[PDB]
Amino acid sequence: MAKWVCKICGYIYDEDAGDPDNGISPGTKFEELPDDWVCPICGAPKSEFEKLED
Ligand SMILES: [Fe+2]
Repeated sequence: MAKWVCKICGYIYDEDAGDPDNGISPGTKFEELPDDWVCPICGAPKSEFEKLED
């Protein structure tokens, strides 16, 4: 699946990894993250992520 970078801090939201410590199972697409999910490192909103693809 896809990876996304937090443009603030460099955390990678890896869709294959999810974010289970914060309620997100492995395999959850970025679009499906709740609107108020934030970067688990720096707290940035979803708007601050960029998908790592051309
Ligand atoms: Fe971040």
